[PDB]
Amino acid sequence: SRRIFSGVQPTSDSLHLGNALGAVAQWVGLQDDHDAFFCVVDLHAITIPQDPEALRRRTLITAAQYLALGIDPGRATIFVQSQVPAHTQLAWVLGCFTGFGQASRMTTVGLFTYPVLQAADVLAYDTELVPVGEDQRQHLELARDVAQRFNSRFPGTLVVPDVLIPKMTAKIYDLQDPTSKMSKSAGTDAGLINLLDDPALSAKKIRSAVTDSERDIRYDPDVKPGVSNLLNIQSAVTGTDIDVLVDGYAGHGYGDLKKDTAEAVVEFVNPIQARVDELTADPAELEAVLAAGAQRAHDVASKTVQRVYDRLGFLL
Amino acid sequence: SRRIFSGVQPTSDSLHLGNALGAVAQWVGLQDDHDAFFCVVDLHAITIPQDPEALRRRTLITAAQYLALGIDPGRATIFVQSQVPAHTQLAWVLGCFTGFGQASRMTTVGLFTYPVLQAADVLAYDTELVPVGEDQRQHLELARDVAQRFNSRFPGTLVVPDVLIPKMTAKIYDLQDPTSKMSKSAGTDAGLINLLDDPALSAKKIRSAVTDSERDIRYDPDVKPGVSNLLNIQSAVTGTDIDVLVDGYAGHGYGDLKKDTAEAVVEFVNPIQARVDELTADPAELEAVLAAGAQRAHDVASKTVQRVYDRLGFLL
Repeated sequence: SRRIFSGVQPTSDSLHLGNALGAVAQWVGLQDDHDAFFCVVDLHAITIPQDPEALRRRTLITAAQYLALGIDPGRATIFVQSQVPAHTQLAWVLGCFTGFGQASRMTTVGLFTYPVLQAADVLAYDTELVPVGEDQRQHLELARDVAQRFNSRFPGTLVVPDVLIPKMTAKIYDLQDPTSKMSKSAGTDAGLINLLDDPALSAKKIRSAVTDSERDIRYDPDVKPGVSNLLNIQSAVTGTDIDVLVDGYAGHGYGDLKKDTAEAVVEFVNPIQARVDELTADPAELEAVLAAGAQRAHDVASKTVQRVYDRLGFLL
Repeated sequence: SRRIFSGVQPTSDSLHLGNALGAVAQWVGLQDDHDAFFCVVDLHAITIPQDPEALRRRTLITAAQYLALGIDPGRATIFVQSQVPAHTQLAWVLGCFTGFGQASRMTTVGLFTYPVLQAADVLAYDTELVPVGEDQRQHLELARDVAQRFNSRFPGTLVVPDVLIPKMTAKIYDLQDPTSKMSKSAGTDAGLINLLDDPALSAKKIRSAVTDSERDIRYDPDVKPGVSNLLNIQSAVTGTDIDVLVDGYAGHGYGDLKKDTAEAVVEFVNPIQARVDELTADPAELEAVLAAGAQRAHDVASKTVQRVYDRLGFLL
């Protein structure tokens, strides 16, 4: 069954290249031979104030981007976190097995406890493997630790998930500060590429990318971060290996690298936007997928909850 | 409708006189003209490690004590907290609106966040009034504060509950240290009266109660705590006012006060134990009450959750 689980918060109008190439692309590669649950984690979004109309719209558009990036509702389950009560039930239980300092080392209560709800999200589905960036790994180790601690009291109750770190070419960096992960956290969106942004706008950002002064196209993330990061992106978006690109770039300057990467990104995001636009305009397809997904997610997660509750001694 | 909500944790084999006279007796007095929900809050119990078999047994026996103390399943809803998923769903939402310091001023995550789940327990039922001792009031003020804060963003979503403080003759103190609330927290159970303990054992504890050196039967909680506390108990258990007892005690010594209170307590707990014993031996009656209660609790609380979710902007 090789069950996997992952998700993204519906906190903006668009995923960026970090999400698409460093998470969803991994999901797409897994869904053929793994039983996959892909979640829009709206409960996590409200740890900061959310506009209600935008929250609902972004929930749908995050799911739509999953489909547009190749997530296949005939092979995977896509669902909205808040529609499955078991997430919060398990999160309460898991919080009772999570040390306070353990969570402090990870402000409102929700901001403090959301790693525990993240653990719940995964453990609720008997998840065997979780694709995650090496920088959001520490949250998963908490999930693994709490699961092991619960299982030591109550043997065999929870699956302890393995961490799936993507290839290093899945790490995408900010184009204006390429020592930093591409993140919505950036000052401006000048170094960030949103999937659903005007493709010409994103191309301009790529042409503007900070490089170095060596004028040597060579992959070395910690000596040439901007040059290396541009190589990551072009490879990940076209499929061409970094070897083939670097060899085809001997003698070339950085201008050639920027133009090519921009063009490849443009050809990447254009079909995505077409699919999202159709899923937004005709929303019955998406809502059917999310409804089927919630029903199947509920069927799995509620049994996990009943098993956990049974072991704790709750009256059923 | 005048809806009320209250509950007790199933953390021991017996409620004590503090619970029976300072909480459940208030509930019994309310259930005739208030729509009442009385909860066995098993989710709170697992903030400390629980033996599974004991947890299940105490859940049932806490409900049985509700019935034996006069809670009427034809007039009130009695249910087990863990059986109603909405408690944890609302608790997650409320935690996102609860300041960290606000909860710190109230260790595992569960120990830290349980005031938020307590707020959820109440607010989930559109509770108009909560009976509580003046010493567990501060938890309810958090519930009221979080409700007001949520309602300021989302007007009219949650009922803000009024606090029902019982008469001061509902405060029951430890018999060995009568400056302290009767609490399971005591060093020994020497100063604590469990409802289901051997009645002769409880009588002995009352005869042993710490008094004073004045040899004057007079109600004054902060000058004569042991003498006053014994007067509380005898009154609350027989219905006789403290005036009638104190006047009938002029010229009397403390020995007479102790004997009388012990006898009255014995006549109080004997019928309770008979009812609990029958509810334990024939458990189908109790389980039917809890099943009906969970169904009605779910019907109310899930609508509160859907309303809260709708206002936040979650996709339904």
